[PDB]
Amino acid sequence: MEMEKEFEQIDKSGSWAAIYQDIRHEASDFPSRVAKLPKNKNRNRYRDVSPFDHSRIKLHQEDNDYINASLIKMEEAQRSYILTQGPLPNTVGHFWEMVWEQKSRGVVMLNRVMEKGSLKCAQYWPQKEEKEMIFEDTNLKLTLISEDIKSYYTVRQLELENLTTQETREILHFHYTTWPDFGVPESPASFLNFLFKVRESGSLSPEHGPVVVHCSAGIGRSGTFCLADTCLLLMDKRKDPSSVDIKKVLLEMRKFRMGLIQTADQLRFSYLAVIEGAKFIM
Ligand SMILES: CCC(=O)Nc1nc(C)cs1
Ligand SMILES: CCC(=O)Nc1nc(C)cs1
Ligand SMILES: CCC(=O)Nc1nc(C)cs1
Repeated sequence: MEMEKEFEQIDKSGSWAAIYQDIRHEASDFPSRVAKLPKNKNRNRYRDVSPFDHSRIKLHQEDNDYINASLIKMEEAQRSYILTQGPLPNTVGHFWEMVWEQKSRGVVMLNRVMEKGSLKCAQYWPQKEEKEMIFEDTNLKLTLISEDIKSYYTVRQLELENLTTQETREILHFHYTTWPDFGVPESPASFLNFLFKVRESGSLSPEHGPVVVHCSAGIGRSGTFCLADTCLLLMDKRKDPSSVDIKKVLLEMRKFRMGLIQTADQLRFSYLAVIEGAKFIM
């Protein structure tokens, strides 16, 4: 079926939970043996969210190459994304090592450091120009260059230096700051505006490594971001845009990381975002 009318048909019939459970039942199951090794317990935020072995990002290190991060490679859309958990106190250096080694331009953050009164990720970037951060375990230096605070999101320019080689690179930090503590946003307008700002920066384009996107677990809000982006790109590429099937695209993405889209409300919000976004594109 088309999307917008499939949408009203699920709303009128109140069957979002049943649609979402079907997706959960059909989703791929691949091994995640490296994630479950005992030496990696303090590298995982949640025991039930792990990268598959076949698609995990490897750190260029011989001691321990593990990080909770997955490469989502979308063949028809010609887009790739790295989806990862919010960094932990003992993985902030690994996180920036990955950004460096994978040649990413942008980092997309969809959570606040504290939500619901608890810490959802480490404070992994510097908040003042004159107070830079050094990660001694991976030999990187990170400096805040500029910050632009808007009503729904903040964009930061960061400098990442590889202290071994003295090479430097500019990284863009796109921080969506207004996702509610509970539920999903009422309108997708600010989320779409944010997606378009990431696109306009070059951070999603083939001349760079894959964008790094995270929330707390790296599957819920993060899944919503890449699912909406890929569906809108396919609608621009194909002769028949009504042939884009959001459930099929989501199941393809779940071949590369488990659990993408965590609730039926997140599924409905993803439909809403793609529907509204397709009208603005034209
Ligand atoms: C330094 C040890 C190590 O894992 N080096 C690697 N280089 C590449 C390119 C992959 S792993
Ligand atoms: C303030 C940092 C910032 O917004 N940098 C951007 N560069 C481009 C190219 C778009 S936004
Ligand atoms: C389970 C998610 C869900 O049913 N959301 C809905 N929101 C409206 C407005 C109708 S159904």
